[PDB]
Amino acid sequence: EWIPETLYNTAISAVVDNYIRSRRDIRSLPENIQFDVYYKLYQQGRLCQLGSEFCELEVFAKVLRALDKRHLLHHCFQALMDHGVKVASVLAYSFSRRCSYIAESDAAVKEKAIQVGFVLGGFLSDAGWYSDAEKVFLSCLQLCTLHDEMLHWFRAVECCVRLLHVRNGNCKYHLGEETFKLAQTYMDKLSKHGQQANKAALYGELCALLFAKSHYDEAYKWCIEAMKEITAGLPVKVVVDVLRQASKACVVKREFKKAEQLIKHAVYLARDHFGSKHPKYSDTLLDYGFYLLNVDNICQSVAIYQAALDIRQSVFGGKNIHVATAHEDLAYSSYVHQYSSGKFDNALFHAERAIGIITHILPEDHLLLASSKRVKALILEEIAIDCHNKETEQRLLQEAHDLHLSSLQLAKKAFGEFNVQTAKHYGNLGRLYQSMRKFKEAEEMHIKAIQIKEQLLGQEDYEVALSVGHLASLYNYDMNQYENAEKLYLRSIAIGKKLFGEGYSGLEYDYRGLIKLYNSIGNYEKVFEYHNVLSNWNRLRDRQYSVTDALEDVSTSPQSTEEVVQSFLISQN
Amino acid sequence: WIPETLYNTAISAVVDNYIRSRRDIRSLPENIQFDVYYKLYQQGRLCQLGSEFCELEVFAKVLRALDKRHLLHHCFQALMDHGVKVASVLAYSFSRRCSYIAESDAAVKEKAIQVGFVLGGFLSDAGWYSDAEKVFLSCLQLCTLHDEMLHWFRAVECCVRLLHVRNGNCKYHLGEETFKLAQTYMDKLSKHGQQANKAALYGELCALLFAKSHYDEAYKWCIEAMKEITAGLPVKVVVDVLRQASKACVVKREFKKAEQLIKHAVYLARDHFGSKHPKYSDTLLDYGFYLLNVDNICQSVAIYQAALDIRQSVFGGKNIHVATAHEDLAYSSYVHQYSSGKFDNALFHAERAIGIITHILPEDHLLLASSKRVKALILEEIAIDCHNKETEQRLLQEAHDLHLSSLQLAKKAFGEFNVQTAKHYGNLGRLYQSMRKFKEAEEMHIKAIQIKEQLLGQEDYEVALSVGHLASLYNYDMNQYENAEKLYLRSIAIGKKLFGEGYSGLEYDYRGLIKLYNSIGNYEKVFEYHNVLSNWNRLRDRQYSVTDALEDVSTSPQSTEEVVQSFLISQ
Amino acid sequence: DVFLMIRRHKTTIFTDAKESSTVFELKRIVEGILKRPPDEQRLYKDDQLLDDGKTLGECGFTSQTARPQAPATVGLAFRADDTFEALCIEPFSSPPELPDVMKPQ
Amino acid sequence: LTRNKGPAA
Amino acid sequence: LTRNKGPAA
Amino acid sequence: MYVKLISSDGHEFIVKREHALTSGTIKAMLSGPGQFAENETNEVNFREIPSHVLSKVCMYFTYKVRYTNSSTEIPEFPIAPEIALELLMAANFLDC
Ligand SMILES: [Zn+2]
Repeated sequence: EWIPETLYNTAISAVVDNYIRSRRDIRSLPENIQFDVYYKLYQQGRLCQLGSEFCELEVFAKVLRALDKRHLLHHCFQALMDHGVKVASVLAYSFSRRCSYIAESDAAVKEKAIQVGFVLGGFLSDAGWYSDAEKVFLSCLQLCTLHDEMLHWFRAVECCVRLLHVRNGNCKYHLGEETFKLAQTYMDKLSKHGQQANKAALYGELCALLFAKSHYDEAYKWCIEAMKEITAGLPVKVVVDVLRQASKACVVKREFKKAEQLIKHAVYLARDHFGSKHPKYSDTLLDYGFYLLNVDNICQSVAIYQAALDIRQSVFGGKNIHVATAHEDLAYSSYVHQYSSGKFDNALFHAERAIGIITHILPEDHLLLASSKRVKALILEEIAIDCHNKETEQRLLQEAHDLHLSSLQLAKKAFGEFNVQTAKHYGNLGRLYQSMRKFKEAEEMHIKAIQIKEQLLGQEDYEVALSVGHLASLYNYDMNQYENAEKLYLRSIAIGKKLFGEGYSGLEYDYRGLIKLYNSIGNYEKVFEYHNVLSNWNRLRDRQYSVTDALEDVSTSPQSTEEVVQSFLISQN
Repeated sequence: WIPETLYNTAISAVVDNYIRSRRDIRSLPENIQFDVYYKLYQQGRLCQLGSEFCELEVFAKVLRALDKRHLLHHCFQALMDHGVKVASVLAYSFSRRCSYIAESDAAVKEKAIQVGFVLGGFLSDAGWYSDAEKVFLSCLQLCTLHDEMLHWFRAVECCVRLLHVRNGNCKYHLGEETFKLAQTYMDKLSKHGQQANKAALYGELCALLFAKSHYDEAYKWCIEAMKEITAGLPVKVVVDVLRQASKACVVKREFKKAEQLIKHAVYLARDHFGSKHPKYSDTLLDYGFYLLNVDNICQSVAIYQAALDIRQSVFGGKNIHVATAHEDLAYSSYVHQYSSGKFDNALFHAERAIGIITHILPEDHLLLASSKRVKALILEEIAIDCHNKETEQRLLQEAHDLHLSSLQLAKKAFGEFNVQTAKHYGNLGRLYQSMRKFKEAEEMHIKAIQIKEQLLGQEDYEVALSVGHLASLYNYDMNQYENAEKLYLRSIAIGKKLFGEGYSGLEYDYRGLIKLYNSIGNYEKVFEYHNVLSNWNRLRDRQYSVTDALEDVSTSPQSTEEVVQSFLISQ
Repeated sequence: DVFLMIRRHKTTIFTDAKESSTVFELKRIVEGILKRPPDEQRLYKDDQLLDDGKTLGECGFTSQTARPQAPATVGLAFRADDTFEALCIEPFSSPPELPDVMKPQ
Repeated sequence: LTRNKGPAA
Repeated sequence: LTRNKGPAA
Repeated sequence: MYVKLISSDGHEFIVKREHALTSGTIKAMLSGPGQFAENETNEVNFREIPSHVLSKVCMYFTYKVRYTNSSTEIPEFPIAPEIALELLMAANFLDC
């Protein structure tokens, strides 16, 4: 049709092409005009002229005030950080240095700087530069702790809530507990005078911290508290975050019934208020995929993660920690999905894209990198046992050994010796040593994984069932302790049947191992019994399988807020 | 902790309000401007730094800080990795100002040349020879106009540098006419009752003719260069002449005479420049060349890796000097680990060199061919040492593509009857032997032997390698034993005459000769060659006790006059 | 530990003292520097006189507002013929006012 | 196959 | 190891 | 033990001698004919450095002397945006 271009966009093109000399007058333009000039500079590919203007807190504060166009600002900022210029570190250092010069000034400029720091730290937390947003929030905290007043207590507790989020995402859990204690101190000071701050976001962040620290029970308690402290006047972001973290704490506490409603309502809120192309909606989809993967809904869990990656990769450019987390989650879900197919080409592609990104942006001694190694190794080792070569298989086993060893050392250094994820690493090493034809160490690895996951978690949990299944597969096939293998198979089958019912997909390998065990030990009547049991299992597997997409189950909700929260809370007794 | 300096604190505080003081930093003293720009680099503000280093007004005041020049060589590199084409922009700006200043007095034009000399020297030091050649061409155009003695002296001083930037860019055809023009200016300056020290020019011509594989002419011109070394020469010129003369002596089979030259060059580089200087890195690189061509490979890797670590710390990442260090260390690790098969490190260095060169140089460049050939050599031995035949047919096909690209580049530039294309033919023969193409391998090795015997005498190192390759093809695979016998004997004769009884390839030659005489019936000769091989292995084990090559030079071994005079009186 | 600037017209004394130290000890310091007896000096903080018996922390000189990197101004006057002039702290030279980059032309 | 899936990401 | 090494870089 | 750092405007910043010897240039000024001032304090004339810059230099002297070799966390020296350019040339010149 060849529609003539808008005079706004035509002048924007003319001004940008003149940017060599009109670079000082553009900084004095209205905020909506000024951002469009910089977006046109990005679209023309002139990132060096764009990056020399976003490295300044004053200029970046005027483009941060365009709240509707922040979905474009995130992509521009990611392009700048991929360009090579460290805009995130430069802006954080500029704000941290500039706040100290006015921390002794009047309260009005202090509040203006606190607002600018909230905007900038929120942007850098959304983008994923948690280490570069911790500086901004820390500086806001020193701005918030010089005058004794009600609103400064409010700003300080908000600073500690947001600073708890940038320390969970940076895997700084030994500072997060201190930050939460300081936040509780300021909140108790605020409630001392009779003004009660709202603790939904704080308790949600603490729940996310404790879940990340693999303290599932205390995370469940704190998410219960956060749901108890949800009101009607909360922002949608806080409600969505609390619902997501409560669902994640519930699904790892094997309460799939409450977690389903919580995360479905969270997805409905995120899609309704924000939209289908928002970073927060992408995070909510990522947590929804986590729930689906942990409730044996793998086929649509892969599709949900692919929806989460397609949003984060469209908003946050190419090389981001958020895109990296989406890649490492989609790689593991694809790995789980094709575990009975062997087609680990897309899963390995996503797992290697989640390490080539993090190694660029994060140090090698970072905890969040270690998980991305795990997802690769469980893929690579599998590619070893499906390939038709021997040297390739040995090389893949060596590489996966390096990955699991590095991840285990990182987990031991950060978390400690005895928690859930260190035992997950031990179980991974047990599986690897079973594949590496070294079963004497595999027995020890599985035994210590069982010990850690049984003295900390329950004796009837999903992870304990998974590890007893792994250990009994180690025994009945190679180590040949048939009594222990039989009892662990029965334990795993009982736990899986209790948790996910008969339709659990993880019972197939246990049934196959038990059939092989009985063929190797006798009792052919029991062999036929478990064979028809496996036939019934496959019948139930093919039945009720043609289910709709999980993004369709989250329709326009017939349950609103203060109904999902109330249903979750009143069911705790 | 110690308090931060008020200088550094004020630098941090003047960078932060950078827009409010961007035009005032350019009015700072010349040793504060570079510190501010280095803080811009350190802070990660590469986008704000590129817009400042691309101006010759600003870069001229940065090039005059000589203590913190090694810092600048990193910053200027980072921008060239950042995507800011600083070198080409600076060369274009200098060419534009030269065009605008050519119609002016000789007093102001001389200052524009001196700014041009330091900028061109920086761009040639950093490895941007394609962009340093434009600056030196502009300086030569400035010097051409006036015909006084000072302008002729500046013109020959810019032609001894224009020859250097046309050798690192592999433009020897233009290098010949550049040397002709420098010789013309030297003759004109000599006709006016004044003599110019023609040591740097002759050293650069030696480098050109050695790179062009004209080792006889390279030796003659390095002798003529070393005749012109005086006491008043700069250390850079003396080091360059010593280094190029050492390479010419090595390739002319003068290992006893090149040893003193290269050891004194390394001593001079480590004394004046220091242990972390790019010129010291160049001397280490050519010292490793000398050590690699005298069958001292076991420590050659220890010298290239020392040379690479200096270049990779000063010149950052994607630089041609780092790429040259990689492609040289990749070939040494190929040789040093040829008997071990652990070419994972050698391949890592080889693919890193091509990854750098393909980014910064066109696909039709000679310096890419050498990097491709090293990776192709490493891929040959990895293919013949793996187990999967799909890998054996993919790696060898990639090696075939790399060798064909290298051969077509060397044939387009050097020609057909040169030595580089002859050794490319020899490598093609080796690869075709690996690919079971025995007839074409024989043809390639015959061509290589013909070309190398036509040029490199009859008892040279390269023709010995080609003869050994053809004889291993005849013996182990083609089963033409009576033809391979004479070639083994000639290879043994050359290896014993040149490198004595400690040559590394003598192992492969003895093993091939043992199998040769075993498959024909001369069993007592087979036994005597077993005990000869055992004696060779014992001798090599005894010769393994050699200290590191960076300790042979020691402290103050000789001086320039003694070494130059010894080389001169030694023919 | 408290850091001050005694600002008798153009002079400026960058001395250090403790919070527990008295004002008379500060006058003794100025005596050791300006060779004037403590009875000749009258110290002023923000146009408010300091009593001799008051400690430095009593008058409002804490280690949070008079840190070494930003010491607190303390006025001072000298007796002239059995009198006392008012504080005459002359201001430092005004720095070149850098214009705001967002100020329209 | 031989055994069950991989524990967590 | 039927052959020798390669000539030059 | 005290030195009078006279500025270009006539301001006489009387700083402790140990503090002022932090900078190399003032140490050089107080060495040789510059230490012949018998009248107690050694007056150092700074005809180029203005009062607002020399005041911040003296504050840096008493900041670095106090905060030297201290195991505690050390705050950065507060330099105003409008004074950083002038303080930078005085930090080079004074070698502090
Ligand atoms: Zn850039």
